[PDB]
Amino acid sequence: RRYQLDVLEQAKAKNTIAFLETGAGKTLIAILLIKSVHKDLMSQNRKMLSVFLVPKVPLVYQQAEVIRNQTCFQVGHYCGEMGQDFWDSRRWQREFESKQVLVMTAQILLNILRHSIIRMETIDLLILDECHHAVKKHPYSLVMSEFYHTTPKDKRPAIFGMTASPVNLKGVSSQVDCAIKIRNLETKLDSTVCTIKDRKELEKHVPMPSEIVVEYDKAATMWSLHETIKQMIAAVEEAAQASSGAANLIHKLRAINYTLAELGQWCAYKVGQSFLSALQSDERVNFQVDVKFQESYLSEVVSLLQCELLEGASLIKLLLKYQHTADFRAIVFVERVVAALVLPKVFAELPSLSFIRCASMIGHNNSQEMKSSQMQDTISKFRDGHVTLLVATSVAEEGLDIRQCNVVMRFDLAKTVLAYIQSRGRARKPGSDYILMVERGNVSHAAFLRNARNSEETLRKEAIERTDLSHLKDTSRLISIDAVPGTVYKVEATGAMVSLNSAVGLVHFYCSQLPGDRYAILRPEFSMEKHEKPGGHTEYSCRLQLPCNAPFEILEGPVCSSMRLAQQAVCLAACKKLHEMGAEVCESSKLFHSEFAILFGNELDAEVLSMSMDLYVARAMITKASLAFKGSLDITENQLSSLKKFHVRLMSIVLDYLFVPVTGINWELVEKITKTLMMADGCMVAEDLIGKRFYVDSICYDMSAETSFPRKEGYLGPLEYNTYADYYKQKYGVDLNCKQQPLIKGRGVSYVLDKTYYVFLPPELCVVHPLSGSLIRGAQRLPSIMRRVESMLLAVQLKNLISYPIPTSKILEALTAASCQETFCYERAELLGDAYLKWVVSRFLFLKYPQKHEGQLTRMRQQMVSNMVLYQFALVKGLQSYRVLSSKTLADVVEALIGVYYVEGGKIAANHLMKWIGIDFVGLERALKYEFKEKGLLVEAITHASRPSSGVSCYQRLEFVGDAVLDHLITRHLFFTYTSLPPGRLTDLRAAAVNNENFARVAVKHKLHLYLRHGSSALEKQIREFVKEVQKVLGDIVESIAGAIFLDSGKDTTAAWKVFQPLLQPMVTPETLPMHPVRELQERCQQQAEGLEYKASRSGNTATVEVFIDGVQVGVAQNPQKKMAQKLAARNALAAL
RNA sequence: UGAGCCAAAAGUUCAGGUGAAUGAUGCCUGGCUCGAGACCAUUCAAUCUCAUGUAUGAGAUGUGAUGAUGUCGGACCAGGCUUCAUUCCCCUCAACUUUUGCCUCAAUC
Repeated sequence: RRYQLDVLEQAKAKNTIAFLETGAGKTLIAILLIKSVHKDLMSQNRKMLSVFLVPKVPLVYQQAEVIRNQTCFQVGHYCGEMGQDFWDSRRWQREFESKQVLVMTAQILLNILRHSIIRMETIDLLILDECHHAVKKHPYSLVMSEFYHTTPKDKRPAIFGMTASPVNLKGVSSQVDCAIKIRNLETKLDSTVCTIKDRKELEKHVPMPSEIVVEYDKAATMWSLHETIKQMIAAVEEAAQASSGAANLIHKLRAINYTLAELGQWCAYKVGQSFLSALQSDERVNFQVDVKFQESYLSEVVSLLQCELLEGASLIKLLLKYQHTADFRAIVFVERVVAALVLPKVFAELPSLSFIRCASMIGHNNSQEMKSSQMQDTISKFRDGHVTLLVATSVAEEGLDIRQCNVVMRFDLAKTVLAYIQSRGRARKPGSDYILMVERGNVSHAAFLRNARNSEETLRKEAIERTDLSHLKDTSRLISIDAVPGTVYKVEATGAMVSLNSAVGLVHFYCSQLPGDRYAILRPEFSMEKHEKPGGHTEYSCRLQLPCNAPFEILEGPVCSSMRLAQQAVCLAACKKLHEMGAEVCESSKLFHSEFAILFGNELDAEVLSMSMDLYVARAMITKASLAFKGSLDITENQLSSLKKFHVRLMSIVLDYLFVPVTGINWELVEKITKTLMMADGCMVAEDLIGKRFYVDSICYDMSAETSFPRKEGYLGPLEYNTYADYYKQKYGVDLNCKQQPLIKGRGVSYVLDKTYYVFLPPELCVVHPLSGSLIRGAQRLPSIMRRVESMLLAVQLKNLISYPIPTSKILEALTAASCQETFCYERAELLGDAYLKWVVSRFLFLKYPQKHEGQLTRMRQQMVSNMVLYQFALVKGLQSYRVLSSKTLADVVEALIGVYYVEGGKIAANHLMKWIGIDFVGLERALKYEFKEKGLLVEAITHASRPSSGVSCYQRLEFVGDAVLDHLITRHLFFTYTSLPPGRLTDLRAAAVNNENFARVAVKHKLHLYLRHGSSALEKQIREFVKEVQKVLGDIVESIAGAIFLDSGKDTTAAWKVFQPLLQPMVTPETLPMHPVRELQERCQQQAEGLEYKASRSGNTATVEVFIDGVQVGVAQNPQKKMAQKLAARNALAAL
């Protein structure tokens, strides 16, 4: 419309309020405004930040569906009703980059406004709706006030307005002037208001409904005597109040009384029937005996009334009037939800007309349940013709899709002036007709006439800017401007609102986030004591109750006269407290038991060298000792060059700083090696290598080319060889020149003997080698010796460590890579080191902060013990540079060094290495076997996170320190014993030893739970069930007792360990394998292993083993999800096998 | 050519931790709207005393209306905490299956 275009142009120039009924395309104008700001160039693309603010979740979905068709710029929407304040802030940051437009509820925006950016999120332009509904008490107005005053450079000069405002905020009839309250609102809005111009362009395509006066009800109530019975029902409700869920049942009796007076007893019978269905559901909902007795009492009273009401059993004429032509589009409204619920039942009994109703989303007394999504489904169903023909009644009159509705009749609903205008707007083009019924029973006439006249006169007068201010000057200011001045203008008001909102959010989040012992804990409570003073003002003092976890949070404030204001002042002080909480080469000869001598410039160190080193050879065990018998020995350069040439022929050629065998260096042998029909000679072949290279023990005259060669395999049917020479001719296409030539004995330089004996190689065919066979055997072992020498050099580097208590031979074992299994594995040392590191980190955290939350302390422990952080320390160490793929466990090597150091030296020395790189009660004492010097530490362990309205201390801090110390103490005992278990199996055994369930078993054995005091009844029931089971809370209390013992013992590991050692001593001796039966069945046969699916979300009724060959067996347990039932079936399978 | 074994990889079945998502919720809080109240603001109408030394002022008292606050019930609505069920993620773990790496065997080099 032309008027709508004028408001759109004005809205771009400055913030403007547009007056319309039922939108009438105002939403389209708002979409055009969003497109208009998007099209123009902006300094920052996201600076415009057009946003639509609507509190209702269904309205957000309806706005989103229209937004998708247009709004080409990316859009984001919030479902709402989710308790994730941190997630919402993270989503907002991600949304700001990803989407230009955001849609949010007003209350969620208030959460974003708390701790807002200096530019207040750079919103610049936002869309505001329901301003008329909003009042100074209402939260939406408080959200508007923060926008109304802009801290930086007029951050939000123009605000889009979707607030049509049907008449005024409220009380149009009370004000003689058209809108004194609206004038106060406009100053708070800081927005120009456009003239309504109702007939200038509007109503050209919009119909106007006409009010019709009708009788209040069809016919009249026929039960005057039953009204006296209704008074008796009220007396019965008063008796229920005297007797002292019961209140809700009393409300049901009140609802029956209201319905029977308004629509007669026949309607009341229908409400009683609906209450009877509600009674059955509420009886299932609440099992309390007192509530059930009240429900049964109510059911008997209504049932006695129902029989007479059934013998006895709205606006039927109106339904008949619109019945003609089968009109589908109609809307009806009712005073109460119960009347709407029973309206189809009333229609079915006598009119025989199908009817449906829309229940309010919020449910009172749980008579009927409406989901927000279900309400959206109901409006979508209403669009379908069949549902529209039935027609729907909603008291709320909100989020309903109704179009072309000839009848907009409203029943007993003159309470809201804006809603009356909204219903007039709702009625559409066909047969437009507003229906209002005067009531014969009560005087409903004068009030309605006055309200209608006042509303029309006020709209006409307001069709001019500042009409009220022009008409009255001082008087208008005194009546309204003085009564309702703009708020948040001063700095203090903004500070206080931000503080109250922040207080509520912070207290809820922190309390729920820490212990989490119970689903609901009343950690925060308020108690009020009257402080009324003589003076006609009355005052209240609000006590605040907080848990032992928050020591200074408790505060009492009686300064504010109002009880609510006094509570707000206490909350403001608590919020500030929450903010504070937030805040020339030596010759070396190796002797093996001719010896090989290695020339090394560095003198050998006796401590690094090992007197005895084992040789991994099956034939014999050899011990090798290396020492430098000369220092800085000088060898001639010509001799050195010959040695190098001899060494490469001796080693590099055979393999395909300088090592020379010494008998006195064998110079003559070195020279020969540097240089490197026939009849076999025994002296020549006594020691030589033959290359077609193999050692020759001797030449066998009996073996000859003439002698026949046997065929080892007949499976392939190879031709049998008449002569050994015939085999050579087949194998190599060669014939030996001499038939009687002796044949070299078969030997293998490579790592069996019978295969070498089977094949004999001719001396003429294979050339002899000067090098002796025994020297070649030493040369074969020489590369392994060289690898050992490299490890010894690495050991010299280990001695270079700044502090080492003894020669670090154990560190050399740690250096070798895990899983190579060449000699030794450091995994066992790594486990001890990891436990030591965890205990030290926990002790440091307790020192850094004594009162720090246990959950925060656990997070601090995790980051300190993280493998990646240790890996970074290893990178500075240069451990990777002893081909590293970056997935190598350098951190595990660091843990192994800590474990090796703990065995090598005292804990203080190990801590220094960590600095270098890593940086009734008497009866309880008898059962504990530990006497407590301080009673308070024992009391702290006895105190639990769950408390019966009294909190002394937090056991969480003790449990965290206790758990870490216990893990280290248990590992030390296992490590001290030489179990020699496989390292992976040892890790599983260590994990089994540190089990919360085993600690829980210890707690029941010592009756620790009985000594412990907790406020959770259900937790005690779980403890008693565990006692029945044995013939993690209990484990945590044992850790808390251990932490208290540690504080009592001055943090001495040995004293705490002596107390804890006896209980787990029986458990360690049995294997206690954690492999499990089902996993053992998989080890036996996983080739065809099938596992039965659990039946339903709840525990499956039976668990069966589907694995083949073992067969199908049934196991019974509390749940098959843990697979304990499957484990029992696997044990049955083992019995079957 | 097989068979075992020994390491790895890719899968698969686990004991577990680890987060996320979607449901089922549960709990709590704020306000809206209307009636009753009670007490404060103002004061007609009527009354009531004092003056001027007829006409009128001190003016009061107060019927009534409005404007606030504090209660008690109706009709509404939006958030915040929050848990289990399922799925998935990641990290170990008990393995298993195949290939490789790589010991054997002996034709066999």
